[PDB]
Amino acid sequence: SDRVLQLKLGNSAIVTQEAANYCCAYGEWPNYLPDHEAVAIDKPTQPETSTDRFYTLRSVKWESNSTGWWWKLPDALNNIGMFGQNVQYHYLYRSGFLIHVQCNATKFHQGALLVVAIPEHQRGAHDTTTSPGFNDIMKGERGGTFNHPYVLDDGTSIACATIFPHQWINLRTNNSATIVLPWMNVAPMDFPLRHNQWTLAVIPVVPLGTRTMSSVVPITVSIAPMCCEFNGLRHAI
Amino acid sequence: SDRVLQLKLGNSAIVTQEAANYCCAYGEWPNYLPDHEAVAIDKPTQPETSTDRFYTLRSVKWESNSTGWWWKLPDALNNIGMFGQNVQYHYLYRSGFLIHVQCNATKFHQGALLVVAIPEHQRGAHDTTTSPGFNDIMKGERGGTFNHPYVLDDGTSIACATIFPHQWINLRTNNSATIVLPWMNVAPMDFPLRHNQWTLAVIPVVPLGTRTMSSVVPITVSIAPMCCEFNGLRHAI
Amino acid sequence: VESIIKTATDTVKSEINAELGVVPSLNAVETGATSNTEPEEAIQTRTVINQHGVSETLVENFLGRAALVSKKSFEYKNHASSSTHKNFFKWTINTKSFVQLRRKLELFTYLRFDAEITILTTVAVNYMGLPDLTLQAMFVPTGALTPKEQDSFHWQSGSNASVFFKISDPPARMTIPFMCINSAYSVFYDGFAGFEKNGLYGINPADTIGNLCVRIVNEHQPVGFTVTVRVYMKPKHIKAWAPRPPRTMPYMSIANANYKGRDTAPNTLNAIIGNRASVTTMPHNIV
Amino acid sequence: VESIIKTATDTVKSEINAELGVVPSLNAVETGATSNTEPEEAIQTRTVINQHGVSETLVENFLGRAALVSKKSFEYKNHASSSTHKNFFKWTINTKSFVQLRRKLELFTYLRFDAEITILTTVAVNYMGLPDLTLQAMFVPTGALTPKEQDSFHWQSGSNASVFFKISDPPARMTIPFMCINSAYSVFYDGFAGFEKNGLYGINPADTIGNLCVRIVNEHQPVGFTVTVRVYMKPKHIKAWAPRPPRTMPYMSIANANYKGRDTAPNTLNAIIGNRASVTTMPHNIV
Amino acid sequence: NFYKDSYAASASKQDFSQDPSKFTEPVVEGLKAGAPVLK
Amino acid sequence: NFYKDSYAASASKQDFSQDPSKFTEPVVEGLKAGAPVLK
Amino acid sequence: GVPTYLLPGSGQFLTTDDHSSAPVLPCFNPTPEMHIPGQIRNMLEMIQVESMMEINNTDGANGMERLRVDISVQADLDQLLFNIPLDIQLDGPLRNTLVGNISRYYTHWSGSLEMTFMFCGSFMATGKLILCYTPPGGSCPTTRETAMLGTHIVWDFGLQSSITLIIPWISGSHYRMFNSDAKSTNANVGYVTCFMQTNLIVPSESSDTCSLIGFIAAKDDFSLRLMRDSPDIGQSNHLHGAEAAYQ
Amino acid sequence: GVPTYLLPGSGQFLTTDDHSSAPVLPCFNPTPEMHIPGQIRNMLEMIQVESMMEINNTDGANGMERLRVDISVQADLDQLLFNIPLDIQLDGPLRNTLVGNISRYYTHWSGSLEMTFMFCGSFMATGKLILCYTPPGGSCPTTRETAMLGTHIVWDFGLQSSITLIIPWISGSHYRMFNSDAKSTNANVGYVTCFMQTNLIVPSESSDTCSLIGFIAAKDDFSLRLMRDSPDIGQSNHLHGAEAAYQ
Amino acid sequence: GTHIVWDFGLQSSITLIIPWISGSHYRMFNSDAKSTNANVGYVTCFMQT
Ligand SMILES: CC(=O)N[C@@H]1[C@@H](O)[C@H](O[C@@H]2O[C@H](CO)[C@H](O)[C@H](O[C@]3(C(=O)O)C[C@H](O)[C@@H](NC(C)=O)[C@H]([C@H](O)[C@H](O)CO)O3)[C@H]2O)[C@@H](CO)O[C@H]1O
Ligand SMILES: CC(=O)N[C@@H]1[C@@H](O)[C@H](O[C@@H]2O[C@H](CO)[C@H](O)[C@H](O[C@]3(C(=O)O)C[C@H](O)[C@@H](NC(C)=O)[C@H]([C@H](O)[C@H](O)CO)O3)[C@H]2O)[C@@H](CO)O[C@H]1O
Repeated sequence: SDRVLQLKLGNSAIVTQEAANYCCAYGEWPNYLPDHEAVAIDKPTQPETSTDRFYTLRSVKWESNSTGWWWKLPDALNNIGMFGQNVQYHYLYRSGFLIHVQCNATKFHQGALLVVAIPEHQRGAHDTTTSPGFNDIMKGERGGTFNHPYVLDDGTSIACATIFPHQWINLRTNNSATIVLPWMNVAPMDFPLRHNQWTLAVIPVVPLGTRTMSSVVPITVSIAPMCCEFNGLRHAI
Repeated sequence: SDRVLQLKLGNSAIVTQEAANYCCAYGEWPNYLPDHEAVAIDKPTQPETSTDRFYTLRSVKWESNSTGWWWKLPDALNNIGMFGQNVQYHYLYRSGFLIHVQCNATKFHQGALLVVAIPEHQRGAHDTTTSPGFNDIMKGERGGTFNHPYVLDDGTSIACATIFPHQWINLRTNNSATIVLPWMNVAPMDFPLRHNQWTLAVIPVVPLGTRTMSSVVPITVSIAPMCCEFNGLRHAI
Repeated sequence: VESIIKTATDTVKSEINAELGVVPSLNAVETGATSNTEPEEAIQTRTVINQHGVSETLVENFLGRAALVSKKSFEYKNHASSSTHKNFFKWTINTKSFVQLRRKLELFTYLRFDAEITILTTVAVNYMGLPDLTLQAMFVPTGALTPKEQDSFHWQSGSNASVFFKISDPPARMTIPFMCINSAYSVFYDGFAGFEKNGLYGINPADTIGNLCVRIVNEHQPVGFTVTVRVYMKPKHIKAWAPRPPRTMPYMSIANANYKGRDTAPNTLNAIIGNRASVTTMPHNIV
Repeated sequence: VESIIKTATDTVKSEINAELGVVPSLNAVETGATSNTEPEEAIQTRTVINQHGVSETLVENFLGRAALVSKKSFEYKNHASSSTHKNFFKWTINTKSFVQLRRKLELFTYLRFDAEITILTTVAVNYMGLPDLTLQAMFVPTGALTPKEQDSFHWQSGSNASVFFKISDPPARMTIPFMCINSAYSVFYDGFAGFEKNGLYGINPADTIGNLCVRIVNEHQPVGFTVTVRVYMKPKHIKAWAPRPPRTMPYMSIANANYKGRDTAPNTLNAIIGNRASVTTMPHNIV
Repeated sequence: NFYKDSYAASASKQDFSQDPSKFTEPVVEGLKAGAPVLK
Repeated sequence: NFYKDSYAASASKQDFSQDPSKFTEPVVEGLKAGAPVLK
Repeated sequence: GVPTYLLPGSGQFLTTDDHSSAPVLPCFNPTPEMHIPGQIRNMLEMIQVESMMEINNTDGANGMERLRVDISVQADLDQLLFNIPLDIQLDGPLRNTLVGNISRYYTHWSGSLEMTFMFCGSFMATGKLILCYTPPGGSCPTTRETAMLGTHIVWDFGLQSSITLIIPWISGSHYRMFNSDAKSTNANVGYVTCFMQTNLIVPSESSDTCSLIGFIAAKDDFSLRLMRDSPDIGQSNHLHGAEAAYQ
Repeated sequence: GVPTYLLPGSGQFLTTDDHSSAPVLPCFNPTPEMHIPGQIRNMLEMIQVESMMEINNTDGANGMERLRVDISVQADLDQLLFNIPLDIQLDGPLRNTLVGNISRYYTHWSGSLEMTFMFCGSFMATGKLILCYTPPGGSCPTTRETAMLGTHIVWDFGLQSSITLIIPWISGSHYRMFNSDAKSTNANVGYVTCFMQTNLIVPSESSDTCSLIGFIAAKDDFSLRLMRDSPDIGQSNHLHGAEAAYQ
Repeated sequence: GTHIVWDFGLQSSITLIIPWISGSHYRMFNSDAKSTNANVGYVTCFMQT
């Protein structure tokens, strides 16, 4: 009942038969920008189904020595489908996100992944006073990897990361995690190419292990923008 | 409809068939001094038609290298007609002004004149600490010329001169500019021979140009005092 | 036409337009009126309830700041053999000596306001301690009789207003009312303040608040000190009329609007704005 | 779900439980929800009317403290032959230089607040007495024009807010309003504040209150002094959003979250908590 | 204001009245929106 | 507050509103007490 | 008496403070007020008046030549005529305007701007131009096909001599700000470019080079915050006669 | 005027004082508020969220290995698996948690704590554990027969992956406090121990060593008092770039 | 394109709907598989994990 779920947006749908309810970040739900909070005065474009749909990124392999993975939003999708086109042709964007992380194995496998959506995850660099560079931050669809997941690569800690919207994928329990993210920013809209509102982090707190037949165990991420709005139309960047 | 206009005061009238509406400085209209603002207690003389009429000054020639012209009020009229006589015989005067600047050419000519009425246009001298002298300021009916119109001969700028009551004479559009000026001062009346309330400035921002038959293109100024009042009668100065 | 505005205007959503005889984006600058084209008429807009306030640009606030108008340092000592401000000075009040305040006031033609005056005093030994001196600032009307010595009997101030203050106290402060003989001060004056022809141009004496005579009350000490008096003025209860083009050329004198311009742009006589390579060259272009 | 809480919740007495299908102590951490097991369901409880208040943990109080944000000492003297803060300094305001305040602010993602600023000044002779100097602290907007000399005319402060105070007076104080161009300050910023790619990461200029320019107004004395200015900031009228994991690794820079960790636990990169002999070793065991 | 002279009072920052048209549209005949300004 | 700008006022320590569930139970379907969370 | 205690801040002189103070001249009767034309109550009234942009700010252009942009009959199609940097907070064509000068006394701004261009060629001259506003993000467009994708107005020369290009307030944040970095995400406004839509066409006796005068102003949805000293004026010495005020 | 007199305390600067003060920018209009997700009004809201305990804080355990406790199939009965010191005011497994970090900004605390453990072995793995909370007074129990006499929960591994052990507020005084003495009667909370109730049992193809992740949080009957500087952060030098803020 | 992510479990089957998406009311056969009035598009299957 709270273990099965179907998500449908646009021409895309996803089902899971081993869910663990699902998370609504801070108890909120995505919505379009109301007139009393608006700033940009040009009429926005709300493409709906062409952008508010699931985009599945390339999978990653969960290995015995993996440290974890991360994908920044909207960066990870800024070059995918019609969402990517609207982002490139407009100075301003706004949207929520429906995140679905997938990972199945066997009744003989064990492992636990923390799936957390971090707002404003400003990364820190290790053992240097030099700030992270553009290429250390903007990885796009490929996403990045954690150097020191123990401190969330920002000098804090993964132990307290549960203060952020999250779920876990504990192999003996479930095979997917779902998190609904509302627009999260101090401004009603933003320039999509230089600021990432959220960072999706998937970290193996309990390593993958088994004594049965060894198989490649992938982790897949599907993300659907929600209530997309774009302002400041011009040429593509 | 707003391109044709007839101005009639006293025994004088002027028509234009290429006007551009007309300006009422600061949205005001000339009026006689009310009892609740009066200071001088002697009964004033209000000559009406003998002074409130159009006085046409000598024309000037618009040349390819002209820098601009100016006429200070009431100085420019202090020695013309009955207005001039009342000014010379009375210590105090008060009046508004109806200004009509004229300049026609050909459908093959181009040029644009900024016609602006500047209140308290205190001139500055160029490259010296010595203040302008009496003869640099009081030109009378002949008016003066701009040395550096770019900074309105006062160290500011013509670019922002549009903050003052004005119109333009853009040859392809109109052949005249009309500005109605109300009494402008911090006192209800003043001594006409030592203080000029307004300065009429005509500056060619876009030089006169054509490839057709070269002809002398004049600029003519006609000014009609309005609601004239004089106090402090004595002998003529 | 007049109305109460407390916030920036809202925007109303607009639709597609294709009407003959209706051309909101066209105007006629020749009329002297500024374009009345609204955003809603130029593009398709959304509805926006604008809550941005407009109070920081109220004239009262724009000019309502205590700005430095006078700074004078002199030697406090035994002036037996001095040629020099001998333990006191006189300052003909004017708001044309310090450029930041001057340029702002000159954005207007006429101004009516009361003036809050604040006086700050500082001392330095010409080391064995800083004396807590008592000073006297006497307001002497424009062109009136000012003291000629630190101990002149003129300082008895029978009618003139005088304020006595100590360097250890907070800066002295008092308000001079709008005291012009006219309904407003003339920031600019296109005339001569005298009945003859040799008078000064652009100087209406009616706009000179007056003289400020400041002395150290204490007799001199065995050693000399440098005393600096700074006067600040803050206009309030302000009414302003006829805005003007802002000053661009550097000021040359406090007595006139004479100009020369900087040696090279920006703000040079033949070029106010700094140059760019051409009219198609975009400065700070995003690479 | 939202409600007014003024005291810790009461406890209700509970009885024995033996119900099939009811397992309050079991949960599913995978959902992301924190356990909802109540004490009454885990053990037999008594009734307790809890009067313990919760006001000291209100965000307004938690962050409502004047914390040191800037400490600057310079030499006040004749700087004729100085290479050095010549009787004045400029400080680009930031709340990242002192760790106690920084760590607390960083417990949140976004913060909206007004800032009460208090300025404390101290002096020491480089003995014959301590001078009661007058200082000027001028607020110059972020990236704006700051003075280059103690006597620069920039200090005339025509529009910038300036506060003049004496060392003998209580510390100066004033409130800077929430001045961000956004609805809240970004304590953390996962982006680049420029349209090009070489800009600084994690630094949103919109979150920099501005520059604080402080000078000694007095001309130099015959001897030199060391003057130290301390600035404290207390946020008030606070609204906070999205709490975050507390900082564990020592801070390395004010410009980023770079980390290295201590040389040995606690708070070392591979071990935040100090070690114990084994998971069955009880530290501080009662003997 | 505890002083007897009203000019001694603190600032008066409550005058929100405005009339930009005296500077932006000082034309005798009001210009209608959309209509050709010159006719 | 004797100052004219409201932001100058003293602290506001009277907001006792709370909603821990936005952090402790951000699940779409409320979890019933005693009932198995996963069903 | 009343028990009291002094708070931090006591005795300080804040230049922006607002208190009553001792009247120097008791019982003084100020001159009666008189109606005077042109009263201004909010500086926003001043910036709504359009003023001339110094678009031709190039070496070789002197004085008023800098206030007009000359366009000529082209030999090629879709030609770029000129562009205009838009930071009303930095030096450029927009700095010495009413909106630019007043805005520079502040640090934050928000609202729509309007640019009006008046064609000053002869009556017999015709033409169509396209004025484009490109929101920020990339490099300034150099071809009409690219510029045309942004906000724009196609202008046909005729009896109505002027066209208005509205630069709508399009920003992520409520306000934009100055911080001396023109490429900052909270400062850059984008670009304005002008291309021939068709071409300037004139007969033999009309000048074949005509001028445009560009004006700019703020609309009534404008707002300015955080006052600061203006960078447009300064002094390094006493002005002439200043010291004489003490003699 | 009004006769007054200054009281002791006059002129002082108390960092915790609460007064209004002069507005630096008069007539400033702050940016309008906008709804933002996740507003927090009382720090007690934050500590009610469970976070990971660093139970395996031992030499040889690096990084995340310290955040999980491995349990193996036992050869003997009633085996002790691990224990956890409980002073959320001292360094130990509970210090770097949400409740621990925030509580360390205070000196006094009261309320129930909750520890939740999630079993992360394979589906085919079964087992029963007993988690015990022993109120203070003696030495930490080392045998199940002794630990079992305290507050406890017997946990059966199954579909519901996690169990919660409530550490009820059991104290003589209203509040407990920190004073750096772990054995003080007003500080010591007691102990938490974990033993096999039966045993971890797994088939040949399942890993025979499984991990548990322990979490802790405060319940809503919690209260914190007497704010103090946190011992978890400090500096002995200027941070890099701090001095550059003056250049 | 249009899709469904399928998770193997108790419910053994998944359904992919191929919605009628055509410009014309009907599609037709004319022996030319690449005709604009005949080609329906494609169905592909990939490993999600
Ligand atoms: C080198 C290059 O590529 N181009 C230069 C161009 O940068 C230069 O422009 C000047 O550049 C400076 C920056 O160095 C300023 O932005 C100048 O602007 C202002 C300012 O905004 O600060 C305008 C202001 O009005 C000026 N004030 C006064 C009181 O005069 C100030 C002032 O001069 C400076 O602050 C000096 O300290 O400058 C801007 O013009 C132009 C010059 O032609 O040349 C290019 O080659
Ligand atoms: C000797 C022994 O039996 N066991 C040690 C064990 O004591 C040691 O633990 C450290 O011990 C000290 C007491 O000496 C502290 O309790 C350390 O904790 C904290 C503190 O609470 O004060 C945690 C805090 O986060 C730390 N702060 C910072 C800013 O780094 C401080 C800090 O380092 C000290 O105050 C230093 O002055 O410590 C606690 O870890 C462990 C180390 O592995 O080793 C055992 O052998």
